Amino acid sequence: APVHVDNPYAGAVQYVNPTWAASVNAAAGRQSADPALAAKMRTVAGQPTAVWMDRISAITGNADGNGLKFHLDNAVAQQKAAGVPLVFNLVIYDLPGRDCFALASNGELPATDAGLARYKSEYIDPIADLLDNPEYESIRIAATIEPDSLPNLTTNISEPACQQAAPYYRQGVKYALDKLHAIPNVYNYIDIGHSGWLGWDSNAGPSATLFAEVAKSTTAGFASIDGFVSDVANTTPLEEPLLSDSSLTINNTPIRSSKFYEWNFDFDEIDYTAHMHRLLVAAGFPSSIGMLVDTSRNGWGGPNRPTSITASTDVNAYVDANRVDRRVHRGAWCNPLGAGIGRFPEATPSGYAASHLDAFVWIKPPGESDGASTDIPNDQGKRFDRMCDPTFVSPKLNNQLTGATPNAPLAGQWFEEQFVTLVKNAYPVIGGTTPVEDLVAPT
Repeated sequence: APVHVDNPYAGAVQYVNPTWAASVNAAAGRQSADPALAAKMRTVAGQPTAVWMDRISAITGNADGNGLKFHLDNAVAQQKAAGVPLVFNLVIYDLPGRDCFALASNGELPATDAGLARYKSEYIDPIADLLDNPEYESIRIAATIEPDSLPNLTTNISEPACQQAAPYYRQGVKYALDKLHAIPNVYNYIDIGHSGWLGWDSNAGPSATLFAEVAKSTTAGFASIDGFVSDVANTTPLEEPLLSDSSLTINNTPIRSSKFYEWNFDFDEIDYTAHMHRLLVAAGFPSSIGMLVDTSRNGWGGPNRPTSITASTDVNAYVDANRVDRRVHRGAWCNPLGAGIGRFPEATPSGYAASHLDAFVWIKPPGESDGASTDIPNDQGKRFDRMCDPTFVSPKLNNQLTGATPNAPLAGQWFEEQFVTLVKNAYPVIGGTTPVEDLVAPT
């Protein structure tokens, strides 16, 4: 009933998930021997993260969460206490043939008509039925729409699983957008990958065109999509502070031709969001579209972060000494070693006008694994993806090891060592929070 706004984050607070906060606080308690680190973890626990509907069972509740209604009810209470609008971040993530480029069957719904019928009736419909309840008119929902989906159709269509998934990604995203856009307090942010996947002109361009086709297939057209979100569950840095000029040439050799960048001009997500905003508008979207970056794990801080330019005559040595992204390769999506927490969630961050940023958000919740690092038997029926395997030399990474973090649990499970590293390596640094009872000398 309230009017639908251009940017639901402006002047708003964001939902804080008490279940994830409790997981963070438990991790902090396990750092009793390192009280300064525990204090930083306590600060992290106060930050807003998205709630993932990563399977049908998450709607009513499962071993990983208490159900969607629990969060919506919590969000209305948090909005009342804030006295300003509140955005509840929700991830829509269950397409038939999900994650078609993974060499594994990662999605619970197969890429078949039966899978699509279940996506519509047992996944989207119950979510929309809850979101449309008049009980929730007092909150805003920012729905991140299907990470790791549509751009596979323009970059990874050589994989048969992506060919099979293609009609279901198009029809499933259309259905999600149609059902969710009909709810006036829902704001749809289409996932746009990240610069290490789509920054090349040959990938960015066709992706923007495909997003416009999807928009035009919906009943409301371009109005169905409020904005776009990059870097979800990835680690590509917000900015490369030392490599700020991707056109720099050293002795007639472009630094973008380095092994790490593979001729891509987009070294970071600020540049990528500016690039995609341009292309999306040119493809038919209104200039009012806004962008989000998932800053949950893209900080690349800690002692390994370069602090000044190391001089070199060789483009690879120059890039490798000066990049803050310390991954083996920008395609390393599964628990890459050394990642740190990035900027805290924030409405309308300043200083990046061309990126048209509605907010920085934590879509992936820091501490949750991207996937298991070995083929562990499990009561989720989840399957093993070698991109999470520290032993795997991946063709997707120019024949290099994944650099994945070992001893990783299933996706969504708490990853103890990874969270320690994420907090230690945060950029900006994290300040500590100390409860009042711990300010007195213990007696």
